Amino acid sequence: NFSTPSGFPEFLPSEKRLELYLLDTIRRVYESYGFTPIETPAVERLEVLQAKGNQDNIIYGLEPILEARALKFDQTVPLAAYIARHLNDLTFPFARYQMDVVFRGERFRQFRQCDIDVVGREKLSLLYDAQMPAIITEIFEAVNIGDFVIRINNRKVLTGFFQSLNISETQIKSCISIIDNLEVKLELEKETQKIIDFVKIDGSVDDVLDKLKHLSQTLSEQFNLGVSELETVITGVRNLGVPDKRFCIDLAIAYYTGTVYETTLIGHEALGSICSGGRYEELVGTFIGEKMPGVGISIGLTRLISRLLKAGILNTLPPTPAQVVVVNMQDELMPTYLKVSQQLRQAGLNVITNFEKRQLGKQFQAADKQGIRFCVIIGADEAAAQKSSLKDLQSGEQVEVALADLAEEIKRRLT
Amino acid sequence: KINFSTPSGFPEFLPSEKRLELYLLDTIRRVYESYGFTPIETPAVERLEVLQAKGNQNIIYGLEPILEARALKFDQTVPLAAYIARHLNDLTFPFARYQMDVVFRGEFRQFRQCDIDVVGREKLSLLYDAQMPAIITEIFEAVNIGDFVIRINNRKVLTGFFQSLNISETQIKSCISIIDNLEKIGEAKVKLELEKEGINPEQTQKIIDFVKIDGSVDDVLDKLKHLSQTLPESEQFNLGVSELETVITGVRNLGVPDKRFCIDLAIARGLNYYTGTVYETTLIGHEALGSICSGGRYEELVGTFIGEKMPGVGISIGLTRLISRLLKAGILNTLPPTPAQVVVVNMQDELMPTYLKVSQQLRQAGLNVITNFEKRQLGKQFQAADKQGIRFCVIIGADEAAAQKSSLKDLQSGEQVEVAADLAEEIKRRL
Repeated sequence: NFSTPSGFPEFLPSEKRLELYLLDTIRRVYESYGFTPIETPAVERLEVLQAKGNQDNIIYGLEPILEARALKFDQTVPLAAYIARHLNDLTFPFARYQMDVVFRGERFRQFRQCDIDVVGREKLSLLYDAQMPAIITEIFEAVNIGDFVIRINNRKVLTGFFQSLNISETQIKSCISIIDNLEVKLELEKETQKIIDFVKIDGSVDDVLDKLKHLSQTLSEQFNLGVSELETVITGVRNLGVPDKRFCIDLAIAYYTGTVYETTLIGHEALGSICSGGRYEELVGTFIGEKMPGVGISIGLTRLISRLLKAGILNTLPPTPAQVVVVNMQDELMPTYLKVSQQLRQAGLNVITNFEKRQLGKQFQAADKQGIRFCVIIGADEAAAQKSSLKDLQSGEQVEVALADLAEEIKRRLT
Repeated sequence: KINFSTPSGFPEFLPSEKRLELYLLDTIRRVYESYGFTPIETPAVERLEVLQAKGNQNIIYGLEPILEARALKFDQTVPLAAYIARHLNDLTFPFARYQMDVVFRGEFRQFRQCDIDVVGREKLSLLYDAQMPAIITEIFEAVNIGDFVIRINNRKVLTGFFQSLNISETQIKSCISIIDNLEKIGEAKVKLELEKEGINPEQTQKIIDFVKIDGSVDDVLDKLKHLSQTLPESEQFNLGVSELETVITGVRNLGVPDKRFCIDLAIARGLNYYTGTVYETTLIGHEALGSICSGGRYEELVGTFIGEKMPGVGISIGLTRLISRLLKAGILNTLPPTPAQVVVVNMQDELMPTYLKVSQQLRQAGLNVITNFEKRQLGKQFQAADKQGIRFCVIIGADEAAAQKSSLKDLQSGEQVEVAADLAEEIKRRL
């Protein structure tokens, strides 16, 4: 049974090239904002992965086949461990990206996460929170999947509002999150509705902010600062040129102590958040043995790809990176084919030399089935005249080109 | 009182070495893709039947959950076979793939391998074998770590030679295995070890004279052809010689110069795997590091679940090991801990909107930029940036902000220049 173990997915070449292209894209934006790569081991000391209630997740222990060890289930704990090991060698605030696969037991058992986090030592400017929506907008605009809104909220607001009613404290942590799945609950009084009208608040960013500042006088220390930090970040997001159609305040969103983001595809709301995160005070620093402010966002890429492909939002790529095939027209000309392929490669092009002996029709068929755009036909006459015939398999165009010009001709047809 | 360090043998880089790793991965990948190799990634975890199959298991790490037998991959060639089996009807053949996954071995218990293989259906052109030294050459010319020699052989020539001496298949394997240790244990010891395998003094001299054949590619090919005529009843020897000549000519036509390769009749790489061309790559003056890239043709290793004869050829770079080695030896230099090239300093907090805008603009020009938020005096910001190896600082002060202007401090040249609208162009210009 050569099958993949259940829950461990695997891309066909088309789909993996798509993932690589998205990964390249995300990496470009991450690095634009100064985020540095780290890759932590797949395997961690069990004591690290559980330390102070870290493991509801079934995790995977490792036994040798001829000291306790398990596979990471997220990237957040590894971040904490990482900073601990390299504390004196890092720059702060530490701005990192991580694109490792992680492992959970049950619907994917193995999936890739694309996280960025900035961690500071005693404090962390809010402008790190303002950068995140700028980061999210650039990624998903480049990725070309339709329009999206980044829903912003501050944990201090919703909770600062909660205290006004004076809910019991063992009961409040119980009825703080069961209000999320309102997607007028009577099984909430045993865990009145004044809070519903608040998470219902629907308006433009400046207006919602104004109703918040207006509500301030009515009630609220926490509420007040949450609204304040909600403004500083929003002004930041504007100063960084993020257009107003790309974000909104959504007070119903829900470790996090401040800024919180969720990202929704417009008209594809049922796929949930395609990018999430926010601000924490103690989620990293477990092993530092102290308090560390951070802001981070995460893209479950494996998850995102399967959902986006299945909904026809995302198009796969050709199964090959090759843009050009040098076809085999005659055996005696193989040295020429080898040479020309290397010339095209030198000019930056991705090339395949056909090695088999088959007629031109099948070489054409094979190159098009694989999504390769150009065929470079050189038979006896072409080679003697130091020329080639260029076939565009997509347009159907066919044109004669000097070998000296071939590489620049193909390139301007791609550009 | 927890201990947070990695488990023994699971290395992990600092930002600087991670940035070097990724730069190398980008370089390798670019070369692979120019020859049309496509990427795949198989799961870290496979079924235990698959990993143990055909006896081709090396200590491996199984998995039982902590509240169907399966294990972490230990090489990339088994997964590739299992991959072809799973997608047989969806792949194009010859199937050319690159794979850059981590693998796990117990004795580095985790290390990355950068592999390419072309796998064919019934037959595979020797021209795929010829591309490999071309691919190797391009890779280590880009990496830029000194000259190197791709040593090439063919198993049919080695096995074929032993067959002409009339020794059992079994003696041949253990002879090839002694020949594989020739450099380490020396000729005198090779002679003794051959004798312990039943090999007589005439056969012994012939063996050592053969594996020590050394000259230009053409004289080595000539000598082999002369041996062909002399012992004209090793059809395997003749086929090997033929194959080796096909690969060399292809290498040459691919424009690989002669200085980059030679024939090494002693390459005795994989016991039961390789059937044809074999490669090993030496960094001139650094043989202590061993091969920096090996591989070869294998006629019956990927059929594992197929049941078809599926010839393949591949090469491999143990990138984790090679990084540790090149770094320990001083051959390779690390990269700055940050991909940033520019820092917009914080002069006055009323000028954020301007810093933020100029950051995005520089970013839109394709530069990597860190906007400094925390406000300290000019000096401290230069020093914190220079410690990180960021080259450029954008200084937009009080009156400098007014006339749509800035001063930029290049921290390599230690020089400051007044530049507005033009900044991004003059940063790239001096970069």
